Amino acid sequence: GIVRSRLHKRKITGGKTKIHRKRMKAELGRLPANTRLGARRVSPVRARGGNFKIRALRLDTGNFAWASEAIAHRVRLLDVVYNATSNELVRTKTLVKNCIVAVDAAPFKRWYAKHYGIDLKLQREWTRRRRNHRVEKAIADQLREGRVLARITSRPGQSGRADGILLEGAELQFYLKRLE
Amino acid sequence: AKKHLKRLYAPKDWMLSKLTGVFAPRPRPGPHKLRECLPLLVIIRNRLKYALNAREGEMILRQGLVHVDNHPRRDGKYPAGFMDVVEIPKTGDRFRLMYDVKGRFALVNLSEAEAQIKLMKVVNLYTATGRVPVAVTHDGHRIRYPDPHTSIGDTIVYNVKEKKCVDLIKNRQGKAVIVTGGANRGRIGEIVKVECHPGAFNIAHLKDASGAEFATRAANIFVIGKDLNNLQVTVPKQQGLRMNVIQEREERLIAAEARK
Amino acid sequence: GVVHSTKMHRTIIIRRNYLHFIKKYQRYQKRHKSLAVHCSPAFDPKQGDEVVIGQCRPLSKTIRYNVLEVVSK
Amino acid sequence: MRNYNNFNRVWKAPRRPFEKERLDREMKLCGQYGLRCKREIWRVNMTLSKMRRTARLLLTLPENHPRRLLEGSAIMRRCHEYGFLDEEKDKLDYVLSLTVPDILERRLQTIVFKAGLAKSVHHARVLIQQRHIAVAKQIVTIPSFIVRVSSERHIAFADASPFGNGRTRAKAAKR
RNA sequence: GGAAGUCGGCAAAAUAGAUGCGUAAGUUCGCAAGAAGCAUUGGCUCUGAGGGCAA
RNA sequence: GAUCUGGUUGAUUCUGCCAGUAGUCAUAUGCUUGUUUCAAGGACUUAGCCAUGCAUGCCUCAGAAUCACUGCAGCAGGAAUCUGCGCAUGGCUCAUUAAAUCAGACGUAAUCUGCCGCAAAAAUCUUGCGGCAAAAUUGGAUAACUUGGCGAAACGCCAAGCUAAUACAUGAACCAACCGGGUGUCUCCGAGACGCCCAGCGAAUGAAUGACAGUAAAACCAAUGCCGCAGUAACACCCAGCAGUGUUGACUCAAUUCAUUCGCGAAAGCCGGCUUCCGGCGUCUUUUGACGAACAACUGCCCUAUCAGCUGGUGAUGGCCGUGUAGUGGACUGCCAUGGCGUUGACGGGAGCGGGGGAUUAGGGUUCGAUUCCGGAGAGGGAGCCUGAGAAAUAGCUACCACUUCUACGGAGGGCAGCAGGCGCGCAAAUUGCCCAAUGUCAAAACAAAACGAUGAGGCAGCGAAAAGAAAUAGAGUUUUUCAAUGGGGGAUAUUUAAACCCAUCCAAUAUCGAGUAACAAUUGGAGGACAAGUCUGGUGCCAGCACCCGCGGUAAUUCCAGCUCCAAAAGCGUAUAUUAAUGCUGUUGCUGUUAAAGGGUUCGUAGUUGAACUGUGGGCUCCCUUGCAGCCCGUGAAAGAAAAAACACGGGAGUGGGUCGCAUGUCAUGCAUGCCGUCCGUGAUUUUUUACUGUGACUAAAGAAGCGUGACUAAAGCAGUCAUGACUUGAAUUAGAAAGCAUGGGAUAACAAAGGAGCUUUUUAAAGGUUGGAGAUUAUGGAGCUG
Ligand SMILES: [K+]
Ligand SMILES: [K+]
Ligand SMILES: [K+]
Ligand SMILES: [K+]
Ligand SMILES: [K+]
Ligand SMILES: [K+]
Ligand SMILES: [K+]
Ligand SMILES: [K+]
Ligand SMILES: [K+]
Ligand SMILES: [K+]
Ligand SMILES: [K+]
Ligand SMILES: [K+]
Ligand SMILES: [Mg+2]
Ligand SMILES: [Mg+2]
Ligand SMILES: [Mg+2]
Ligand SMILES: [Mg+2]
Ligand SMILES: [Mg+2]
Ligand SMILES: [Mg+2]
Ligand SMILES: [Mg+2]
Ligand SMILES: [Mg+2]
Ligand SMILES: [Mg+2]
Ligand SMILES: [Mg+2]
Ligand SMILES: [Mg+2]
Ligand SMILES: [Mg+2]
Ligand SMILES: [Mg+2]
Ligand SMILES: [Mg+2]
Ligand SMILES: [Mg+2]
Ligand SMILES: [Mg+2]
Ligand SMILES: [Mg+2]
Ligand SMILES: [Mg+2]
Ligand SMILES: [Mg+2]
Ligand SMILES: [Mg+2]
Ligand SMILES: [Mg+2]
Ligand SMILES: [Mg+2]
Ligand SMILES: [Mg+2]
Ligand SMILES: [Mg+2]
Ligand SMILES: [Mg+2]
Ligand SMILES: [Mg+2]
Ligand SMILES: [Mg+2]
Ligand SMILES: [Mg+2]
Ligand SMILES: [Mg+2]
Ligand SMILES: [Mg+2]
Ligand SMILES: [Mg+2]
Ligand SMILES: [Mg+2]
Ligand SMILES: [Mg+2]
Ligand SMILES: [Mg+2]
Ligand SMILES: [Mg+2]
Ligand SMILES: [Mg+2]
Ligand SMILES: [Mg+2]
Ligand SMILES: [Mg+2]
Ligand SMILES: [Mg+2]
Ligand SMILES: [Mg+2]
Ligand SMILES: [Mg+2]
Ligand SMILES: [Mg+2]
Ligand SMILES: [Mg+2]
Ligand SMILES: [Mg+2]
Ligand SMILES: [Mg+2]
Ligand SMILES: [Mg+2]
Ligand SMILES: [Mg+2]
Ligand SMILES: [Mg+2]
Ligand SMILES: [Mg+2]
Ligand SMILES: [Mg+2]
Ligand SMILES: [Mg+2]
Ligand SMILES: [Mg+2]
Ligand SMILES: [Mg+2]
Ligand SMILES: [Mg+2]
Ligand SMILES: [Mg+2]
Ligand code: NA
Repeated sequence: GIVRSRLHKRKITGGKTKIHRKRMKAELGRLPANTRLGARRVSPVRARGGNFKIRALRLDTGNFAWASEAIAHRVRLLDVVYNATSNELVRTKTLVKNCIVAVDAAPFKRWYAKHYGIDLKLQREWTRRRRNHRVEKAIADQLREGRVLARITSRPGQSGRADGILLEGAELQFYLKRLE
Repeated sequence: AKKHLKRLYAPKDWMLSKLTGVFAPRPRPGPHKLRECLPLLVIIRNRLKYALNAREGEMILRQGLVHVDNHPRRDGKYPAGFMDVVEIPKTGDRFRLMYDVKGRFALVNLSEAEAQIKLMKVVNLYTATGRVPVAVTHDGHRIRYPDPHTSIGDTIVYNVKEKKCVDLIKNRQGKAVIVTGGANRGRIGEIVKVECHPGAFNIAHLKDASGAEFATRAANIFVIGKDLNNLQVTVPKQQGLRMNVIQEREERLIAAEARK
Repeated sequence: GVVHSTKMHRTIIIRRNYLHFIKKYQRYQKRHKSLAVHCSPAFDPKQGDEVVIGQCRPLSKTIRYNVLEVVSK
Repeated sequence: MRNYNNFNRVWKAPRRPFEKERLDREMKLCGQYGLRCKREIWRVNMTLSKMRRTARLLLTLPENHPRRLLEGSAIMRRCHEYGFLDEEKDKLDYVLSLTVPDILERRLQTIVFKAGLAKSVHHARVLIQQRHIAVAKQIVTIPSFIVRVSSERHIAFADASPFGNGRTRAKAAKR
């Protein structure tokens, strides 16, 4: 079937290669997952050595981390907004590694109050935590709107899950300009 | 994948005649490498002559009459190797597998109370789960709490009866070593200097008792004692000294004439 | 080797020259080989310079080496 | 298939088939030593050429070369042990002077004839083939057996032959 | 069924726009050449590229 | 053994070919063959086609018997079936194939890995009784079997009824630890207690750690430690040292902490020995050695230019984010740039599986390698795939094409380039044999006992003038007859062998056949020359015929057809076709070019090959030279200092920080503890030289070649054996093997690169500016360097 060998390619001289063996199982490839937004649906794949890979066909939830706070929370995916490979992947809502998505922001606002005592013995710790700590305006504006931009960090076709990290710093400003 | 072993392809040190059969017994994976081992069926049949053929070799082994490192082995394809101790309690036999001065395997008879000690060479060091340091040796053992001063290339004195380390010998200039590979295998010498080449192989310069000088790769040496005078193990009858070929021929001829 | 071409993006072609000995005639030939090498932006080699390269994992169809040091002219 | 027993060749034909001088010189040896065919002479030619070829190589090397010492003493020892050279000859240059008759003298066929056990060299040939001669209490039936100097004095009649304590034409005459 | 009609394929039938690939003998080197031949084409909803004027 | 001879002329001296000669585990064919040892054997042509039979299975004390099975007295053996492992190895062949395969040498830090070795394991509220207790007394199906059968058959099938597990599923609280994170109510002046949620291996994402290695000495503030700044690993009690320290050349690796999120039985198993605990097995998960697999490529590898340009729509060379894979990667989707290779021969076409090695031999070389060992590939052709640790498997499955078998016509099958055998094809290649005794593989397995695993792998015989070794066909006498001797052959108490066969022993041990034409009868080519050997005698008459070449034969043939005699090799000897030497007729060593074959009509000129000299006599001691000893600031200058690796800094550097019984500290101490000048090691700042050649060293499967030792009766062989309840502390030594790759010593001859010669001071003082107890802030005084 699908193969990954170099026997069908041309040489650097441009000449043709004359093949003298049949295709081997140890060089196969498989069809892509093309994971899309939707209710969860996965299909296991039996790989070399007897191990299993999880091929995700549809996902709508994942683990997202707030790097500056060193915490993570499970939230729902809302939309796919940008993809550096092609616009057709945004149009079909395809989930691949390093694409930009918008996720639910409510659990992060809820954690912010419980850890800092701020709304967008324990009181004394709240005063301690506030010291030498501020919050970026660009992040804070998104939380009040209800949606926050994030970047997928897992490979849905290989592991079957869609985890990510919230965009901050100069990286956030880069993609905000591309969007508008 | 491979399950057979043609006799012409077997290691020459096994001393198997090309005219006897097509095949040789293929050793299994285990403590020693395939090219550096001596299978048990070869020891009990072609070396000690206790068995006339393979059928009798199976009767002895499958009864668990042969112990290696104080443990019965019932497989004729078990890969025994350098520094192992072999005991046959029913006949009172005790040997240690060593190399003689010509690079061949030699069985040195062992007294009691020294058949409980085996030397091991450290080949790797790593950390296990729970931050447990582990040392892996040349014979495939894994020690889960070695001496804190252990380093790759040192030698551990190990008690097979009680399963515990008893001493450590560090690889350093001025120690006694024995060569385990190459063209100098079986020679006993004195570390003069180790030359280090990052990325490439390190070179060890040695010097035997007579003062002859030689060298080899650092991975082929094996520390066996503090000094040439005081070793930690019994070596074969040549004491690892290589003699000139002309001199050896004359003495053997002279002794043969006197033998009659 | 010596730098032969610098027209690709972050990739150069180097050339190695050597003499091959023909036993029957007791004499030598001149031969050469070419290699494609990845060049990091930490270096700015030019045609004719001499470089030192090191082996790495396959980086493309033809690239197996990286530039480690440049000796100018 | 899968048989590893070795074998080789021991003789070579001369490259000028009809040379008048060579033919006469060889017919001398066949009559004088009672040989069966020219192949027996040509067998001796190959052994001599192997020895002379080895000696030439060693004499090229310097004297203190290790290989010259070991091989030089080995080949000289073999020549002395078989009587090809007398013990006076010690240097390696004397092996180059060996000739065909020097080796033919040490055959068992010509040894027994000169020892007095046979009336003629043709009488010696049949005696050996008929199991009458023993070398150190061992029956030998190969005429081309090359005897060693230390074994010369042990040649006598076999103990199972009529000629010395055997007999366990007369046997068929009395019945 | 396919020129068997007829002096004779007369008459009729047939090919067909545009775009991509591809194209022989011969030759006064200009051609032959639209040689021959293969493939695509609707509707709808989108995406990309190709500019001017002021600070 | 470093060799040549015949043929051009009336004679001669050359060039040059043709012919002669020797070898071939190189094939075929012809004529001959008494003994014995050792051996190749349908590759060449047709990777053509195949009747029949056999080639892969496995059970112990130790997974599951109610055979309606067998013995005897419940014990024992157990057909059949389920379950676990294997069938991806071995065997065969050489069609395809030119930076593909392969050789030597490297890499995987880019990955997967059953069987084998050494190891690890504290998650998970279950059961019985009616809240109390604890040796967990868990559940539902399916074969073999029975009943009814379908079908011409088919290594083809249907339904119902029964019953096992180490098949499948479920599931174990307390005994039972250490450590951490987040949080509610009470006691004290921030501390303590209590309550609550979470805290196992492996996996995913995010945040930290995964060390340091250089300039000194002070003040002020808040908070802490100890007595005001002297001791001083760290830590608000249980633990007063329960990790302040992973590895490498190098790591985003090993391992640990925090947050959030998803395969793991104590087989709920089987046997024994002791009188309850003791042993032997078997299995799930984690981890890393070993045996493997897969990928990558440093140098090398036939002929051809009457093959000069190749590649890049639709991947060609590279870049960015991805996808796929066990993993790296244009392997693949989207976008971007215009590259990559070539007369040092690309691209195309032709013949070939690659090595280890064989033949030939002064040396240099030429040639063969289908074939035993290693590597690759295939199973009529061509694709595709399931199971599995591992297959793109073919005595596995699916389809098409080409062939082909049975049929009751509805249908169902096949794959010898496995072992024997056929048919065809050809100049060309064996028995439809015996056995698991040896060597090995598989596996639930030692051998024995009611009680024998399979194996056309492999071994043994048959056939077998491919090739190789040893060796008969007589011997000694006397005047043409006398003696001994021995095998071929026939047998044997017997020996050998798995059983046979061959070899070896013997022809009385009381007792055992046999040569005189020794018919037990040697052949194949020749007799002008090359080339050993007849001027013999008949026949034929340019006929028949011989003749590798020159040449014979036309009535006296040294050559034809025959008889005698003789020559050469000999159990062998001719012929044909290839190939090596002969051949200095392919010439690097080492040819020829005025007239024999052969200098281009003359110049210019790019790759390429080749390329002038020079930086250098060391000196003195017991006029140059020989030898030997010992010293030189080893030209001149100038006395530790200039003169021709250096300078820093690391205690987590050195087997305590390398050499040159009781006195103190500590006692809440397992403090059971502690003391009586140049080199190591790792880091930072400065130093400016290769390649080639040559000498050593390291690393480099056997078989084959060279070689040491050894009376298998010798030899071709082989690695064994020799000497006296065992010794030899038995032996099985060494060497060479292209090129490329590794370390290091030498510097004469050379090569690469650079330059093109006007882009060419040092030191000494003085002045000016611009660690404080520890942790967190603030400031100032000075080093060092910056200028003037
Ligand atoms: K003439
Ligand atoms: K049983
Ligand atoms: K099964
Ligand atoms: K557990
Ligand atoms: K039935
Ligand atoms: K990539
Ligand atoms: K066959
Ligand atoms: K067997
Ligand atoms: K045979
Ligand atoms: K023969
Ligand atoms: K007789
Ligand atoms: K005549
Ligand atoms: Mg390495
Ligand atoms: Mg028509
Ligand atoms: Mg008509
Ligand atoms: Mg018309
Ligand atoms: Mg044209
Ligand atoms: Mg057209
Ligand atoms: Mg036309
Ligand atoms: Mg002429
Ligand atoms: Mg004339
Ligand atoms: Mg013949
Ligand atoms: Mg016989
Ligand atoms: Mg016979
Ligand atoms: Mg064959
Ligand atoms: Mg064939
Ligand atoms: Mg198979
Ligand atoms: Mg195979
Ligand atoms: Mg190799
Ligand atoms: Mg528990
Ligand atoms: Mg199970
Ligand atoms: Mg570290
Ligand atoms: Mg601690
Ligand atoms: Mg791990
Ligand atoms: Mg490859
Ligand atoms: Mg493209
Ligand atoms: Mg072929
Ligand atoms: Mg071959
Ligand atoms: Mg062929
Ligand atoms: Mg093979
Ligand atoms: Mg295959
Ligand atoms: Mg076929
Ligand atoms: Mg399996
Ligand atoms: Mg197949
Ligand atoms: Mg078959
Ligand atoms: Mg019917
Ligand atoms: Mg088929
Ligand atoms: Mg034949
Ligand atoms: Mg049994
Ligand atoms: Mg067979
Ligand atoms: Mg066979
Ligand atoms: Mg005869
Ligand atoms: Mg006989
Ligand atoms: Mg036999
Ligand atoms: Mg005649
Ligand atoms: Mg003559
Ligand atoms: Mg001829
Ligand atoms: Mg006449
Ligand atoms: Mg003639
Ligand atoms: Mg030739
Ligand atoms: Mg010559
Ligand atoms: Mg010539
Ligand atoms: Mg001429
Ligand atoms: Mg001229
Ligand atoms: Mg010069
Ligand atoms: Mg001076
Ligand atoms: Mg230091
Ligand atoms: Na692409």
